[PDB]
Amino acid sequence: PSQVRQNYHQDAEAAINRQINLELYASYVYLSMSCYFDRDDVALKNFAKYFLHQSHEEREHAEKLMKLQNQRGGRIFLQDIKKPDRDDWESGLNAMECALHLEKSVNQSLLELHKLATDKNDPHLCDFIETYYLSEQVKSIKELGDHVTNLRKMGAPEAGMAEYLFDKHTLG
Amino acid sequence: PSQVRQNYHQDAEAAINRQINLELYASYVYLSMSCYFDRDDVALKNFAKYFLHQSHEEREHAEKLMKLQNQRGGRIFLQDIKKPDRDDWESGLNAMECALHLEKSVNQSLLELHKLATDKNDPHLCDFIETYYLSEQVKSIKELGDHVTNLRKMGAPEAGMAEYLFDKHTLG
Amino acid sequence: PSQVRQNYHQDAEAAINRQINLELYASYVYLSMSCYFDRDDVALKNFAKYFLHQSHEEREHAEKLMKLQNQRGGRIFLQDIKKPDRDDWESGLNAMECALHLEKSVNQSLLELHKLATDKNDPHLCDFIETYYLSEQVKSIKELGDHVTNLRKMGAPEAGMAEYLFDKHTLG
Amino acid sequence: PSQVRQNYHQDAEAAINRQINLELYASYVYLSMSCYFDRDDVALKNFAKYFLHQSHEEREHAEKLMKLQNQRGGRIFLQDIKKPDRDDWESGLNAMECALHLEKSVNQSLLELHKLATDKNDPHLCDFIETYYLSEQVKSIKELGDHVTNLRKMGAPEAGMAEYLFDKHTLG
Repeated sequence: PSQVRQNYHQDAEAAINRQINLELYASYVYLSMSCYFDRDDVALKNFAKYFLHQSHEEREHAEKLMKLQNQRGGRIFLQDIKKPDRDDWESGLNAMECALHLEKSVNQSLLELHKLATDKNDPHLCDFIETYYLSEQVKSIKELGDHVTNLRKMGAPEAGMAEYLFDKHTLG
Repeated sequence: PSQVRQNYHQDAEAAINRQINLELYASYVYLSMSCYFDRDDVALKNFAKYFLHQSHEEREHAEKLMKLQNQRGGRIFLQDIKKPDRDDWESGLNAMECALHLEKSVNQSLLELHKLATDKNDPHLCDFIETYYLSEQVKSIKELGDHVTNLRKMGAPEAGMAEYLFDKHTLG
Repeated sequence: PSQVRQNYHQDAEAAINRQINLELYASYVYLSMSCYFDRDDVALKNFAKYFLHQSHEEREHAEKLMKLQNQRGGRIFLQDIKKPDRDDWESGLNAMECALHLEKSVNQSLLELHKLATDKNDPHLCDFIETYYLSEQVKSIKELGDHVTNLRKMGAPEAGMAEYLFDKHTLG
Repeated sequence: PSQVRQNYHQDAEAAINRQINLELYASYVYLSMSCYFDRDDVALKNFAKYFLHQSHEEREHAEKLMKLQNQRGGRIFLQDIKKPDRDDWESGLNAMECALHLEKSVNQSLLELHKLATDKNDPHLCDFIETYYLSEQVKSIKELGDHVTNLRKMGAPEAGMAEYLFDKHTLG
């Protein structure tokens, strides 16, 4: 085993690798959303900027997870990054709802990772997950819920003014 | 009696304590409004900021009243701060109308306090009420009336764009 | 349920509301202490400043708790803020001892909240309580214990010089 | 009559002259207190500084009253400035108590002046008295009451340390 490895279960290492892949997949999904909103028939600059920034933060989360895995003496094993479920997101509101669903799924995987670290008596992994991944995820979920609520209130996507004004005011 | 007490009726002291409680209750009501507008299914950041600022100003008014009561030689007696009448305010326009009603009620209590100080021949208390409480209250009433008029003109709350644009432009 | 609510028990939401009310009550108690120490027959400026600052920090704690409740998808329900047990605190030392007792009670409620979040498997709520409410409370308890020890050592309240010199040196 | 005189009763002018004399007498009393505390067998530098500053503020109040009398078209008639009741004030606490009594007497004369201006329907004189003479007087009364309370609590004048430490800390 690794010379630095201490109180690190193999199940926790496998779960960390799975979470790395999930964060990379979320980054890919946000990249797809930004590419959709950069289209000429969509033309929402701040929506694309928002989703590109989200993609970069998901990549940063995956990088920090790989740094944690190396720093605990684990071994990083990378899998295929699956393509996003769709290439056309049909709306700003629909993309925000899909991003909310993805964020909740990532949060659920983080919760199961914290539970697995708890039952394995891994206080460092639990503290890492709580400090760097749980609060940020809950903040992102709240922000996406606020965006979805505002976009539904304005009347998106049937009201054409709604997505434009949300792009100008909230995301700009 | 207090060594500093001079030309301070007991009725005026009791009315000052009642006004302290009323200002604290108004602060609690504004806190409730801000909490409502911070919800995920409401999501009006500047509405919540406005009502939180109003809560802090109401608390400051209560603190100034308690400072006046101590500075005149009276004794502060604190009562229970009653909970606000409702927890769900249903709209930005409805919350503005309720805040206008609360501001008018506080203004009316201040007017009766000034009348009681006048009939007791208390020029210092009258000057204190006029300088620090009456003009600010009338300004707040005018501002809330302007907000209510604008929100009704825009078509709140049936028009979803109206509350969002008022949040962005007037309160932002 | 809320669109952002995930891994948030109803028992935890009710306990958060109860803790909100307890923090508001503690703020009211500290306000009462500051009002007592601003009296003409007491005249301890730095004691009043200390207790007013404590009241403001308790209000800030309650505001952070309501922000957490909204940010987790819970619903804030406000109760009556009960009046403090007494209006005359009789001494600086007695007020410090009562503040220590109140701080220990708030700490105990926070401990039960953390236990309830632990048995409900709520790592985000546990991390929130540990990061923002436990360490600060233990620091406040230690500071109040130090103040009480110093005031008893100097001979408060029978020694009139003791409370004055503590007001000038420690709290000033 | 004066070319600028308008809505200025002769009773109000006489009361203003009497108040001018009373403020000058208060300035003389504070000068006497400062001279007492500059003595070699008393030796309280900050007590003397406090009472000299009070004398200068009383002179400023008398000058403002004379400016008001000239500005309303009245005529200033100066009387003899009576000597203070005593030259030996025996203590810092006793001097603070005598200053409190003098401040309350000046406040009472100001209250009767405001009542006379009210019954004569003189809103400018009432506003002048309220703005420049009532609030400052109540603040001075509260400050002197706080000083007296602190000095009695410390054990002045039997405790020799008390007046020295009050001179160093509160007045310094």
